[PDB]
Amino acid sequence: FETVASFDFRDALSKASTPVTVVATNGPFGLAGLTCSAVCSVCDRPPTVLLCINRKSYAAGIIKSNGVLSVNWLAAGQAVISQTFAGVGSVPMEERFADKGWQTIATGAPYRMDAAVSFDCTIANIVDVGSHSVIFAEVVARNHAEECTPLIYHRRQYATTRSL
Amino acid sequence: FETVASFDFRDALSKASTPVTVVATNGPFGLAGLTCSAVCSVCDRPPTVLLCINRKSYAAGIIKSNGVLSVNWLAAGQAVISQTFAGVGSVPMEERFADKGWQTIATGAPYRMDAAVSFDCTIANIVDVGSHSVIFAEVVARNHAEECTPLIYHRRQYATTRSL
Ligand SMILES: Cc1cc2nc3c(=O)[nH]c(=O)nc-3n(C[C@H](O)[C@@H](O)[C@@H](O)COP(=O)(O)OP(=O)(O)OC[C@H]3O[C@@H](n4cnc5c(N)ncnc54)[C@H](O)[C@@H]3O)c2cc1C
Ligand SMILES: Cc1cc2nc3c(=O)[nH]c(=O)nc-3n(C[C@H](O)[C@H](O)[C@H](O)COP(=O)(O)OP(=O)(O)OC[C@@H]3O[C@H](n4cnc5c(N)ncnc54)[C@H](O)[C@@H]3O)c2cc1C
Ligand SMILES: NC(=O)c1ccc[n+]([C@@H]2O[C@H](COP(=O)([O-])OP(=O)(O)OC[C@H]3O[C@@H](n4cnc5c(N)ncnc54)[C@H](O)[C@@H]3O)[C@@H](O)[C@@H]2O)c1
Ligand SMILES: NC(=O)c1ccc[n+]([C@H]2O[C@H](COP(=O)([O-])OP(=O)(O)OC[C@H]3O[C@@H](n4cnc5c(N)ncnc54)[C@H](O)[C@@H]3O)[C@@H](O)C2O)c1
Repeated sequence: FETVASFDFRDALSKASTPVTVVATNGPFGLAGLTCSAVCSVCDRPPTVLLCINRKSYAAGIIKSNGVLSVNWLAAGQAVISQTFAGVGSVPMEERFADKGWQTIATGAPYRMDAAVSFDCTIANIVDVGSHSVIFAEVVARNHAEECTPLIYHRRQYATTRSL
Repeated sequence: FETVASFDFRDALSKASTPVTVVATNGPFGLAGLTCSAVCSVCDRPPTVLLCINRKSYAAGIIKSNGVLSVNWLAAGQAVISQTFAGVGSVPMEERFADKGWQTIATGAPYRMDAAVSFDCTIANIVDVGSHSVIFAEVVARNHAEECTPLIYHRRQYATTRSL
């Protein structure tokens, strides 16, 4: 079989819906983070998530060298955080974390305490596939947030959820 | 660092949102499918997605031996399909594909033609983590899909999107 055109793969996926997260890290290689929707739960023992991130991202090599990361699922009111971490405004990495709502829990990675969900993690496995590194991380702590109406991304813009 | 309790991990994840897909297959080993939310896009060259499925399931066994599969991102009106393929109502595996919206495209896997996105795929690699196989699949065809607001899962209920 021949694979579909890269153009067709991306266009088709624009019609899917995803949550929006920020993946962040800190440690001796410095502070970095980026907006990521290619994230999912893998297994619950040991508890493990994965995230796929373009090796061309400035955050990629810093995350992999720090060895720890957080995954922060954003709430519907947090689209400006998603924009910041996607490179809009070109905010310097460190500056992205200036707001007091970013703290640490266990690893030293920045955790967004009012995200719908925030997992603090250590990297367990990295598999490089095409342009991206698929990073498997084990979850060592989490936040305890009240508001969790989701920020969603769909056909190239933000959305949230509705009943039905 | 100690990893969080399994119960605590599933708990937090209920507060995150996901898309809802059906993963299906057919071939020399038979017809099978199940509902899968742990799916994501990996890279666009070669166009590759991944999905995480428990190795204990009837469907996992057949998918892996057929070597081909489709991933079908469901639309907002299709919660009944998601329920069927999660085992709600105990519909026998092979009776699950009655509906005519299921057609063949390239590999012989059944593709849901009215799904928001339907990818027909060949398995490229499998990474085992805990109880799950993370299956990497290369996309060799797609449904050229009519417009569709997607099915989302959040807080143990189905939902769809709206605007901010
Ligand atoms: C909804 C959504 C979902 C997304 N999902 C994903 C995904 O799952 N995976 C993925 O890989 N991408 C994803 N992206 C893309 C991603 O967020 C970013 O890589 C992309 O947005 C590009 O980032 P950037 O413009 O910050 O460029 P980058 O070049 O990666 O980073 C720029 C930043 O690095 C910093 N920096 C760069 N160079 C230097 C230097 N020489 N010295 C000091 N600091 C420097 C700076 O402080 C600057 O602001 C997603 C984007 C959106 C909007
Ligand atoms: C919205 C939604 C999203 C879903 N997403 C996924 C997904 O991304 N991936 C996926 O694999 N399933 C997913 N499921 C589950 C899937 O659809 C089926 O429901 C699967 O065949 C479960 O059927 P069953 O519960 O009757 O298990 P069974 O009929 O009993 O099959 C065997 C059982 O699974 C077992 N088992 C279940 N969970 C674990 C575990 N975490 N570790 C070890 N053993 C386990 C046991 O080993 C036991 O024998 C999802 C379901 C819904 C409703
Ligand atoms: N990615 C998955 O394997 C997944 C996702 C949702 C539900 N299921 C399944 O749920 C069952 C029972 O009900 P429930 O309480 O989990 O619905 P639930 O929505 O209440 O459980 C919460 C969350 O756990 C996450 N997850 C990651 N690995 C998981 C795992 N091994 N088991 C359960 N969740 C996992 C999911 O994203 C899910 O939404 C199953 O027998 C089953 O196979 C599995
Ligand atoms: N997985 C990723 O790397 C990923 C995911 C989303 C967006 N992006 C990127 O998205 C931008 C805008 O995204 P968009 O949805 O608005 O429009 P888009 O038409 O460029 O992409 C549409 C969808 O295709 C998928 N996708 C796009 N590029 C991919 C890649 N290189 N590898 C794997 N999947 C990919 C994603 O699911 C994305 O949402 C960028 O400038 C950018 O680098 C990358």
